[PDB]
Amino acid sequence: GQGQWIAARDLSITWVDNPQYWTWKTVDPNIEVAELRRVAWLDIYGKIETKNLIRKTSYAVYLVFKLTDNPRELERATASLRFVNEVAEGAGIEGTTVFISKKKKLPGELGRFPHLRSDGWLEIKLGEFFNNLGEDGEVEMRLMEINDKTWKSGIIVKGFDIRPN
Amino acid sequence: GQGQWIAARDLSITWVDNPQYWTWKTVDPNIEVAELRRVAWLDIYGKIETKNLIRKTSYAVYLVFKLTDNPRELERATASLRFVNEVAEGAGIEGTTVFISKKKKLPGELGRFPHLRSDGWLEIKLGEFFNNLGEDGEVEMRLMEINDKTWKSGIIVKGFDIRPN
Ligand SMILES: [Zn+2]
Ligand SMILES: [Zn+2]
Ligand SMILES: [Zn+2]
Ligand SMILES: [Zn+2]
Ligand SMILES: [Zn+2]
Repeated sequence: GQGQWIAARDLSITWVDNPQYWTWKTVDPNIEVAELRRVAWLDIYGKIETKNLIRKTSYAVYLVFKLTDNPRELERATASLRFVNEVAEGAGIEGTTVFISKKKKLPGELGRFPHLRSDGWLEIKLGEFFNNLGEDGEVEMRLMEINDKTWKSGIIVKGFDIRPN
Repeated sequence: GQGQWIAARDLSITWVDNPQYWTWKTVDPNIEVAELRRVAWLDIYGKIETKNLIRKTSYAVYLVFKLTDNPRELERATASLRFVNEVAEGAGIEGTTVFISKKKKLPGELGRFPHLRSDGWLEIKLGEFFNNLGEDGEVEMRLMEINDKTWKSGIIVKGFDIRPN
């Protein structure tokens, strides 16, 4: 209907079923979240059908998460959002740089930073799209940091929030 | 439902005022357009302020163009659209691959292709953005092909069309 919610268990998260790299946990009120213990290939992916959404509406897609006390190597990451059918053959993941663990210290600092939601969780905008009549297919999005030389740690993934602007 | 038009003369097109590379011509109905003869650094750039647009409205930006008989090195190109204030320090253009001169052969082919307008010109969608309160600053968009080893040729630029979705 008016947007969509993707629980963490319905996102495609690389290595998420390996307790060495991710730790599944339940937090109040009885919601399952995936905490990142340590991983070098970070990829959190989700996909929706636009046919389900209210038409003639602009939608924003946010990754809802929290940070532990000691996050690592998550100052920046790559956010991507694109219509599946609009991806040209051979093109890679063509995303944008966003900030995750870095704090916006200057009022004039440029970039997309996370926002503290009313419910105490953080959210980072992955992208934006207009749903015309729900006939343009699937929309996919992800946040990733795949630097093989760094160990990412300290992000608690709750899910993707697709909301009307 | 009121949009904005940026004629080619008002766009920032590198090398466009050197006759060796671009040719300005008047065409029916008495409009000025820029025809690319040859260039290795193709960049068609425009920028608008959201404070002048209608609030609470989603906008799409389209490059309106035509092709000569023999376009060269323009099968694919890079489209970009982003809020100026959301560019992380040190990040590149961070665009997406679109098709310009390659025609869609089979219906199952993925990617963003141009299509014909009522005025006989082609247009390719460069991106979308939501104007909330007109306080998020400017939005910049461009189509570029900056492979130094290839001469791009055969595109005729009319301008950027900014239309509410
Ligand atoms: Zn699907
Ligand atoms: Zn680092
Ligand atoms: Zn894809
Ligand atoms: Zn808020
Ligand atoms: Zn169109």
